[PDB]
Amino acid sequence: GLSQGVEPDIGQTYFEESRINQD
Repeated sequence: GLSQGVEPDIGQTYFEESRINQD
């Protein structure tokens, strides 16, 4: 994994989940 998610992958992160934001 690469970012925050449901499914932990390697290291400490999960998926590269599509976290698009503004505010």
